[PDB]
Amino acid sequence: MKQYLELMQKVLDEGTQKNDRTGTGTLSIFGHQMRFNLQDGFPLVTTKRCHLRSIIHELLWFLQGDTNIAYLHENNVTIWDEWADENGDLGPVYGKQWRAWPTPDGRHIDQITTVLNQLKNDPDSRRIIVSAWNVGELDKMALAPCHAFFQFYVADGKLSCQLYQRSCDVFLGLPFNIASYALLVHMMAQQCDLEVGDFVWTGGDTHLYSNHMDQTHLQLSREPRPLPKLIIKRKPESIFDYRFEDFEIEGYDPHPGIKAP
Amino acid sequence: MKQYLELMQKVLDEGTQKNDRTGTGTLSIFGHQMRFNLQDGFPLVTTKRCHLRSIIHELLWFLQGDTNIAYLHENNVTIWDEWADENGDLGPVYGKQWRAWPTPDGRHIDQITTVLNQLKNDPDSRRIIVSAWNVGELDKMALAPCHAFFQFYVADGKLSCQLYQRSCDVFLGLPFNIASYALLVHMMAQQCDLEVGDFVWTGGDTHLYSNHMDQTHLQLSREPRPLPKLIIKRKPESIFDYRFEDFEIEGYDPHPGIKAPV
Ligand SMILES: *SCCNC(=O)[C@H]1CCCN1S(=O)(=O)c1ccc(C)cc1
Ligand SMILES: *SCCNC(=O)[C@H]1CCCN1S(=O)(=O)c1ccc(C)cc1
Repeated sequence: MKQYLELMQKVLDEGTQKNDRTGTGTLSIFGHQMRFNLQDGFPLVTTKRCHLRSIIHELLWFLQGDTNIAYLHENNVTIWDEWADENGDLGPVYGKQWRAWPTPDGRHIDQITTVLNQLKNDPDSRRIIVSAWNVGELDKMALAPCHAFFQFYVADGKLSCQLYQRSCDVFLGLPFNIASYALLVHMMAQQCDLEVGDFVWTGGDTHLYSNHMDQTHLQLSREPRPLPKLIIKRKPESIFDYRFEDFEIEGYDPHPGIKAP
Repeated sequence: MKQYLELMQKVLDEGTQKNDRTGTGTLSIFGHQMRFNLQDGFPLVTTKRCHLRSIIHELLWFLQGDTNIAYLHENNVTIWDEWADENGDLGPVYGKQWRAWPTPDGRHIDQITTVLNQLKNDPDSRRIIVSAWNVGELDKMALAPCHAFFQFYVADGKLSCQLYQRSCDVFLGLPFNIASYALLVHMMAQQCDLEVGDFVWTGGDTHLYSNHMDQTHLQLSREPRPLPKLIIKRKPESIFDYRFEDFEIEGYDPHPGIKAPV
């Protein structure tokens, strides 16, 4: 995608060399922002084939508030496998915070249900937010949230969303995360009877891993193609009732996928 | 400042006309990002006179974990007065969250002490963050946080900081908030023996209130002056021991103050 390809190139040209906790190096920058007008097409990177299948199952798993990978396993999604414990648990990562943020008095807060009621009853609210950054539960998580907080906004019947991504693997994670949130916006817009607006992506520590440089050079020699179009084939009863077969991507014509370690 | 006037101009050229929570109309954009290299100068708006006095007191108060206006009111800082209850309490706003975020198991997390230790011992960490966005306590606060979350970053011996401001009053709030965080970056950097890098500002709902329009256009007819320079006179034993008198601004030569209703 043009903005994506400019970000890759910016890391290459201005990133500084760092070490990470794994001893693998990176090139990184701090602070970046991109905007995707979702009416221009679904923002799925076309300079490498990206499979939506795992993206879609993970989003639906998040919305059910499940943090055990059994559901992912039933549908052959393995992106979370290395962080799960012997029981398949991740601790209270994304899903748990989205649907049942734990309060000190034993109660839970459903942030998605709050956001839907804010979109439907108070769309101009300036606090239509979902945070996964539960400071009190970071030590229990298998991984601290990378797509840490997001905010919705309504203008002229269009639903926009901005994501603050505190840590971004530009090659591997970013195309996946852009798609995931673009999808959620389409689903929310549909449940609130709104049109789709912008997906604003803001990065904190934004990097390219050292072992992703050949792959990055390959990707930057390719030209982007027109974006595909998302089709939701069935409008369910609520935001918690989507199924994998409700989504279709049309006109997706990417270059061959690029594998990365 | 250049970045600040460019944002005002973007809100006027692109913003959507809507209404705030109390009706008071707004022009708003969604999503913005700007950067201030702190080595170029302390980012205190010059196109209207801004008083650093109150910004300093507020930050020293936040850093103590205080949420009662008494310290502010004694020092003639009245910006939080309208939100305070009859006992001067604001609820567990900013400072409480920063210094003692309450966990489910009964612990409290001191996010400022954590970030200081992560800057001294693991400066390349990708989670050197402070969040005031405590979902479980938002409705106990007098106001939900507007400068909601911030992250630090270290490169080439310089400390940078990015703030996510979910709701931004561009004319009244923003000049204050930029100066507040640039001061925090300076304090933290001093404490970790680092040099200052960039303050990165990101906005969510970024608006101009309709009754600030003539003031905004007035300000937009002026040229930004050279940035003032911040002199910290002492190196306290910790980030929690700074005093009002440790801070001096030099070379501040602003255009006239422009009053406006909150
Ligand atoms: S800061 C990145 C840390 N890793 C993650 O959070 C992983 C765990 C599985 C989901 N995410 S991801 O960054 O969205 C991702 C998705 C797909 C691949 C191939 C890698 C990483
Ligand atoms: S989203 C803005 C909501 N209002 C506030 O949080 C106020 C209360 C006092 C501090 N803040 S402020 O926006 O930083 C501010 C500071 C100074 C003035 C003159 C107005 C507002």
